[PDB]
Amino acid sequence: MNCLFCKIAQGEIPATVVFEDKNILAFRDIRPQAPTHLLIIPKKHIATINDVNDDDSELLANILIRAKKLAQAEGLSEMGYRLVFNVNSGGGQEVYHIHLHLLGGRQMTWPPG
Amino acid sequence: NCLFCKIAQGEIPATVVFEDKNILAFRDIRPQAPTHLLIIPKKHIATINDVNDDDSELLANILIRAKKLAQAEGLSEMGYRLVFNVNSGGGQEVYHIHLHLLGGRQMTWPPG
Ligand SMILES: [Cl-]
Ligand SMILES: [Cl-]
Ligand SMILES: [Cl-]
Ligand SMILES: [Cl-]
Ligand SMILES: [Zn+2]
Ligand SMILES: [Zn+2]
Repeated sequence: MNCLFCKIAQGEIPATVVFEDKNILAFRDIRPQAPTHLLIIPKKHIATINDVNDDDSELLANILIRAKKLAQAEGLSEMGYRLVFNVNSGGGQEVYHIHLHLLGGRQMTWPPG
Repeated sequence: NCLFCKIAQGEIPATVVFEDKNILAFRDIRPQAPTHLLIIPKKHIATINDVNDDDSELLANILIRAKKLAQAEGLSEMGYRLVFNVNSGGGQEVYHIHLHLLGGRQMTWPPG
């Protein structure tokens, strides 16, 4: 209830949508941590990676595949980019709807937080 | 000439934590967190930029295996972070795809 990303996926909160298909939505993170910072989400509400079982694992892989296609469309792939899933508070997750971060447009450094 | 192919096939030793016909997971020798695992396909794919839709089964296997390794390591609730570096600007140095699993401390923002 009151999931921010479900609200975005339902058109109830403004966002810059860069990709949509029947299952997946991608949009800009409002607090970008790199010159381009995108989020790729399932439209289905799944709280954390720990809640992805075998029946949602193809969807999760397809989020990753869409992120790599989107990185090309957005001009990030030639220089390079980083993909991040955060899981729970110790992993940095704040919104409890799974999201893949796509960060690029500068050199990404090590460690990754 | 691929370091991770050699590890996958047993030609170079590693601290292996999981192996099946498709995947190998091992401890990073320069760990950036108390838990720092690398999960690789045995199949050689050079970079995430080369992924195709026929990789969905293997990529799902890698991601689910990461979830399961996080559980066995004690990180499911404490929290953890999964990272792919893609090409030089993403921090990739070895051109065989590898998923980083990091946890056992607070992971911070930005993620590098
Ligand atoms: Cl796209
Ligand atoms: Cl085996
Ligand atoms: Cl597989
Ligand atoms: Cl395991
Ligand atoms: Zn949601
Ligand atoms: Zn290889």
